[PDB]
Amino acid sequence: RRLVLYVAGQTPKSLAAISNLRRICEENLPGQYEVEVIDLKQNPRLAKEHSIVAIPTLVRELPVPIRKIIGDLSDKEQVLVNLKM
Amino acid sequence: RRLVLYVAGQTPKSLAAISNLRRICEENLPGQYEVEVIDLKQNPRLAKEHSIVAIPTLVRELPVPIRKIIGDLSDKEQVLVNLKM
Amino acid sequence: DHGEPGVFVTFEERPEDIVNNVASLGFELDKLIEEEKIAIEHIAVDPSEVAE
Amino acid sequence: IGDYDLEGLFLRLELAIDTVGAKRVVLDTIESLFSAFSNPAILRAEIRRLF
Repeated sequence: RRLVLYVAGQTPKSLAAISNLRRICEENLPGQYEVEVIDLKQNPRLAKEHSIVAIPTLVRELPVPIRKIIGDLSDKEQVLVNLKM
Repeated sequence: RRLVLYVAGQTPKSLAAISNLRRICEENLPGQYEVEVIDLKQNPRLAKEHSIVAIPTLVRELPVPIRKIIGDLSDKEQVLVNLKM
Repeated sequence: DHGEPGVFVTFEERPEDIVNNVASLGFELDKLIEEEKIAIEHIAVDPSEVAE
Repeated sequence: IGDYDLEGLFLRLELAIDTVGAKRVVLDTIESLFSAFSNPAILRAEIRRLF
């Protein structure tokens, strides 16, 4: 149960992304998985290592098949459905 | 928390724009940001300095990335969502 | 040649490009603007920060 | 979901440029970039910013 959130800088998109992640994770459901936030600007290399293109990105690696979600996570219901199991 | 509203003359569009700005700012929310209204006709130069094309315009400069809204601000909900944070 | 001031309103190319294009032909747009006989207006609009 | 910027493209390209001290750049098959993402306006703005 691990989730990674790739963002770049104190951007409105990334800030809203992490805030919305907080909201969906807490109000919608319990703490089933642990979140880790990585800001790409300091480590551009990690962007290549994880093959990231469009900010912001939310990637789950718990299941064998990877799954990514691109954007700021504005739609709570869609984010929850994409992250539900 | 600064907002600028560029208009031209006692035009119905600009008057309705400032009136609607008053309405959304007051009834919808508190005074989180301060508004300044500039009429372009007296200073056409300022139009070039701020790179303004279509009247009326509502520009926010508080966040690092600029954001503009073009029109008379007829849709209260859309204006508030565009100016919400 | 006929003493008529000019204005060049460009919607895509920047003033640097506009001047450089004719720099080779022998005209001096830098001098003609430096004297204001031709005024260049780069009227560019970016839709990214535009909501209608 | 929401709006995205091709920020990783810029970060990786900058990293490569600084690594190699590059002065010349080649962009091959930029049509796949459009074919991948769905929103056309975002891609248009992003590569206009890239150029």
